[PDB]
Amino acid sequence: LRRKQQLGKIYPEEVSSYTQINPDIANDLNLTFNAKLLWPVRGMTVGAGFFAFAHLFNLPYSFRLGLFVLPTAVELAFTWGNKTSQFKSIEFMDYLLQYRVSKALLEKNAKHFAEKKAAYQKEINSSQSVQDLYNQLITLVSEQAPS
Amino acid sequence: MLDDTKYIQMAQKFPRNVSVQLNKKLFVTRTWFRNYYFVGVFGIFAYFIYNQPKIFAPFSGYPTTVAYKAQPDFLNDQVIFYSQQRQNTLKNF
Repeated sequence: LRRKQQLGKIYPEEVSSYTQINPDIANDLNLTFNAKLLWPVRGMTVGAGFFAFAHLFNLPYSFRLGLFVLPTAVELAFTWGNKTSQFKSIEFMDYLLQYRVSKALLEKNAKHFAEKKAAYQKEINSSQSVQDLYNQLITLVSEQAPS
Repeated sequence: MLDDTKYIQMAQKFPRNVSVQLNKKLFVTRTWFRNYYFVGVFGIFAYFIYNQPKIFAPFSGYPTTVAYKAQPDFLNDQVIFYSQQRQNTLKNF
């Protein structure tokens, strides 16, 4: 609740990025955050499969209803109560909080770094980050330098 | 005591070469009826037993968690994430 209070609303665009680290993060968020109604699609289609077999070698409609409720109930049991999805969503919310904090600083200082950005991009053809390129320079000077 | 002379004679002398074949339809009908009361009712009970501690005590099933620290990359308009591994604990109670 506190972590989600910090992040007022989570947008679908920002979710997909965390699929780089953990897929099915949208599934975890749905399992933990009451975004929508999790209709048991898998259980309903399994029960329909039982309904097809129960309609071939005819079983009573009582058995049809029971074997329709059973897989839906199984999916509901395996869906709700999943508290590991809550930990996955805690990790995602920490990641998204940090991403939003950093992105907020990007817009504040976008005006200031506009002049340097042009020269840096035009004379350094590399999509690698400065935080990553500089550490390569640090270790390169550490290993092979006149010292 | 007891008078089980008939039953003792039955135990001593029984047919070793007598058998009756089973009707497979009725056999599988009985077995599937047993499975229906096994699966439904007893899986309700077994899932309650198995998942109640997993609902009211999740921290024991997720021992290790990750924590992120992000920094801007202004020139390329990127975000750089550093990760740390922590013990998933009861934070702030």
